[PDB]
Amino acid sequence: TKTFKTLDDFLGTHFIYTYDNGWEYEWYAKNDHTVDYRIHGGMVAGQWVTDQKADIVMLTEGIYKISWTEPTGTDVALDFMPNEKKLHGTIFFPKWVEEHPEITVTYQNEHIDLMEQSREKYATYPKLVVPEFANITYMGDAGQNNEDVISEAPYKEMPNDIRNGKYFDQNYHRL
Amino acid sequence: TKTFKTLDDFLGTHFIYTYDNGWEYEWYAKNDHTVDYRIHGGMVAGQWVTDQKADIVMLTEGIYKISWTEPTGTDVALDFMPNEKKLHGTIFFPKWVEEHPEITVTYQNEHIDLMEQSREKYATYPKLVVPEFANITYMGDAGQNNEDVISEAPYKEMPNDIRNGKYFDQNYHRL
Ligand SMILES: [Ba+2]
Repeated sequence: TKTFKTLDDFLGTHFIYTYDNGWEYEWYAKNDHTVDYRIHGGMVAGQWVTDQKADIVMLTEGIYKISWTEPTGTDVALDFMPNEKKLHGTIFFPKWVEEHPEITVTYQNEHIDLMEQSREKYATYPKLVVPEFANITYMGDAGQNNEDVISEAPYKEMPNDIRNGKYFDQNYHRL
Repeated sequence: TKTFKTLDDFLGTHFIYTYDNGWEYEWYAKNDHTVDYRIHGGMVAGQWVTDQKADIVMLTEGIYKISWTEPTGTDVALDFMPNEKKLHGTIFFPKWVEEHPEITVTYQNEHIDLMEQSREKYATYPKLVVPEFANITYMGDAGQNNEDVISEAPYKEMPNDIRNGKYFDQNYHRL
């Protein structure tokens, strides 16, 4: 069990967590301004994204705040407390994502025009706001700018394969 | 100054702070699910709000996270480190607010319906995302559910008057 004290400690860490609502998420601190993520459960399970532009700060020793906005218009504020194996995340979903989540279940990078046309056309308000604590079930050192971490759609057994060490090689690349 | 350790230490605290971008803001933890705010600087300078429903948690000892969504559509995620006199805020502004913050420059409570029509009528995207650290320049024990704290429109010398003890009497009521 490693102690996180600095931003450098945090960057390059790969996480799997589960919100109190039972929603399982995956997330990767690729470099100081970039994140990859993959959704395994809940309303938007199936969604995954690479090269997401984000603000990443250390609030105070070992506590990290990540802020971004998505192609669908979803806003995300995550607070990592890895020394306590926990997170707090607030997700602000546009109305249309709650109504039609199926649209957004894709590799969003390959469907940006669809997301943006959908977010303009459909309802934004009222937002669905999900502020929840989470338990971290996996933490691995991927190194930074590792393009293999999140590079395929989720499948049901994936998080288990990751946690059992059946997914990545000695280079932290896909088996 | 005082150590903040629990949610009760935090609730009822009245704050003034200045973000790294120079925007001065005022904020009040009215109760465990409600905030009051008043804006002194930057984009929406002059806006003030009472009775904004918010999610308030303590992340870990003395660190507090406040999440809410506004009548204009703005999404907010605030992090308080009152023991270090530091804040980090991320404000996700709808595009039309950055376009015409003046509509929004008002006592929002008397203008909910205007804000709702405005947010549907005008452009949401792209969002202006403002993630910034802030120095806390004032903290006062207001007590919970004190409606005097934020009960008038900002004026130029107000944060100075508050800091220099010329705004409240000993009961934390307006002078
Ligand atoms: Ba590292």
